Amino acid sequence: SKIDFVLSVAGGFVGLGNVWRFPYLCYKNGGGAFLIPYFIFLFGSGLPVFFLEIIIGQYTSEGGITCWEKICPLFSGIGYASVVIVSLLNVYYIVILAWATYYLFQSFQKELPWAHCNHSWNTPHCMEDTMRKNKSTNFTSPVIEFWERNVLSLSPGIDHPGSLKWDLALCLLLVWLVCFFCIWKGVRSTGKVVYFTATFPFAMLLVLLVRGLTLPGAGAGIKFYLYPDITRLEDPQVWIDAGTQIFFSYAICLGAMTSLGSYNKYKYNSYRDCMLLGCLNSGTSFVSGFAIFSILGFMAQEQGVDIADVAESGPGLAFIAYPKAVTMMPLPTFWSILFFIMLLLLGLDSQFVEVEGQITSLVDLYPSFLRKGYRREIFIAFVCSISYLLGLTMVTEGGMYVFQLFDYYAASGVCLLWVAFFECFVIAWIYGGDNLYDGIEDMIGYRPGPWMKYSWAVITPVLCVGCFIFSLVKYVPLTYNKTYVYPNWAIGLGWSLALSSMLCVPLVIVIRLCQTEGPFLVRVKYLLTPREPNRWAVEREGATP
Ligand SMILES: *[C@@H]1O[C@H](CO)[C@@H](O)[C@H](O)[C@H]1NC(C)=O
Ligand SMILES: CCCCCCCCCCCC
Ligand SMILES: CCCCCCCCCCCC
Ligand SMILES: CCCCCCCCCCCC
Ligand SMILES: CCCCCCCCCC
Ligand SMILES: CCCCCCCCCC
Ligand SMILES: CCCCCCCCCC
Ligand SMILES: CCCCCCCCCC
Ligand SMILES: CCCCCCCCCC
Ligand SMILES: CCCCCCCC
Ligand SMILES: CCCCCCCC
Ligand SMILES: CCCCCCCC
Ligand SMILES: CCCCCCCC
Ligand SMILES: CCCCCCCC
Ligand SMILES: [Cl-]
Repeated sequence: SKIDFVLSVAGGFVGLGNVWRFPYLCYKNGGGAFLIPYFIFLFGSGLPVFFLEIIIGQYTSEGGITCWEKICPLFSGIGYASVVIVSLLNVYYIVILAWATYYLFQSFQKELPWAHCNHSWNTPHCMEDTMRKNKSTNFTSPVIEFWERNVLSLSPGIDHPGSLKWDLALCLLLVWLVCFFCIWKGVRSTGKVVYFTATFPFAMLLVLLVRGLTLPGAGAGIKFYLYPDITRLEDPQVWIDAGTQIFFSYAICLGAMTSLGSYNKYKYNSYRDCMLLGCLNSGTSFVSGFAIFSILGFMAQEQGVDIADVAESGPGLAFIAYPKAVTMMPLPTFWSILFFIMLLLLGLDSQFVEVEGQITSLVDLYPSFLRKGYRREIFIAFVCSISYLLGLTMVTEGGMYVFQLFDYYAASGVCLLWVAFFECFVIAWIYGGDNLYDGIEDMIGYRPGPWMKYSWAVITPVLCVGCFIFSLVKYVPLTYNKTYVYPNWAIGLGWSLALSSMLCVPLVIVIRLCQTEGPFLVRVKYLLTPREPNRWAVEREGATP
């Protein structure tokens, strides 16, 4: 039937990129103006690049870096770029789990701390959400106060880091020990039975979706979600945000999907899996958007303010709307605990894969010194310890601004488009898209349609180059919560996080050419020839030519 096929592919597609990052990227970039670039990218590059990575991993049966060595010795810096991207992503991704852990620990009390505002941390300007319109120039929602006063202690700027938050630093330490202990002991990402690890994220999202839609203001919230704003499409930032949100959700350009495709058998219809997971992954983001944007629609009409100015246009929208929804539910504390466990399990499974993914790449990159045993176990703690210390810069009071620097630059924006363009450019134009079909038709049993070939050759490079060029032409500097202007050095620092991964592709080209000996034209020709990528006798494999 069809349920067994869904069971075989599990439910690991859902992550924090769906229930945390998508809603606020949609919220920041107007309303439904985010969806047109979202779907254009999803059907032009999103699914094609995802399937390309899977099928390259399956064809070469190699990891992130060695697969590119098999496909094309030149442009092999894509693996190193992916390693840098995933390292920065692991540095800034565990902070979300730190916030989730803090919220979960704060939810273990009789009265939710964000339900009412009469506490110590609360500005006198705060007023209850119900009484803002029921009955002093501006008032603040208790939910937003708790987020920027208790959880983040927001400082005036990034240049004022302030004293470290010892409560978040421990919550950051706990999730790193969990990542360290699980990876060191070889614990699977899904604990025990996979049913609870996969059905629970959907069950909680359905409950939140049901709660959101029945709220009185949900009608105006969805009209904000769905109906687009064309004048927003003039801005080239919405295309970048929507384009790389697909890449972030699919975990492509990270080297994760190549390794995921490696475990697939040679004769395996991975084409169906990429389409099925891709639609389910992007489908969850669309459906989860209905839940959160209904809450904002309810929040905006309750406070008598616009939907576009009711919450934070930045990370933590899922920490303002969702904790607000659980306040309007029977047994609010019970649902608050479950939500932040789900929000924590989703992130932990994603973090388990990437931290182990980059470590596996790192140890295999420099063997004879990181050999399996005492040396590797120390390396497991070394990667986490350094990633913990660098992650401490986003825990200070001015740590939200540093988090937005990493989020907008380190593993999103031009750095993800740079790799996605170069993965498609090498396969479609250098290796040959028609050549890959001969490999694919031998693998999945039938030659696919012209969609995949024409998406690597044309659609993805034009989308990545076009968005890259037009982002620089109409350059608007990064801003946090649409009111804070970053200092020049912060953007220069942020551009370095992107540029650190982007420079791997040209730098390895320079290294490779100088390593090779001979005339320059002979040198470039030698490094563009694949080194027998389909070299496996375990299954029936036709020679590349
Ligand atoms: C106060 O609320 C008004 C009306 O929504 C808004 O125009 C203004 O920017 C707010 N000012 C502050 C300080 O939040
Ligand atoms: C908005 C959806 C974009 C889908 C792109 C599909 C490309 C197919 C090209 C086939 C040409 C023969
Ligand atoms: C003047 C003090 C500025 C402090 C800004 C902190 C930025 C942290 C960057 C972390 C790079 C990995
Ligand atoms: C700028 C920080 C990451 C730089 C990575 C460079 C990798 C070069 C490896 C060359 C191997 C032949
Ligand atoms: C985040 C910068 C360091 C990440 C390591 C990249 C790979 C180095 C070995 C070639
Ligand atoms: C007031 C009811 C709004 C319903 C919106 C359309 C259904 C979305 C289901 C995901
Ligand atoms: C007072 C701010 C403390 C920030 C600590 C940052 C540690 C970075 C280690 C590389
Ligand atoms: C550096 C990449 C140049 C690609 C030129 C077109 C393909 C050449 C090999 C057939
Ligand atoms: C615009 C100049 C920026 C200089 C300070 C930031 C550099 C970060 C990498 C060391
Ligand atoms: C007025 C309808 C209440 C709905 C509560 C939703 C709990 C799952
Ligand atoms: C953010 C980088 C952490 C260190 C990774 C290990 C380098 C060999
Ligand atoms: C669902 C609309 C876009 C379909 C793209 C072509 C798939 C073969
Ligand atoms: C390639 C564009 C770099 C822009 C850096 C701006 C630093 C002020
Ligand atoms: C005035 C320069 C501040 C630099 C902060 C650290 C950047 C890595
Ligand atoms: Cl998504």
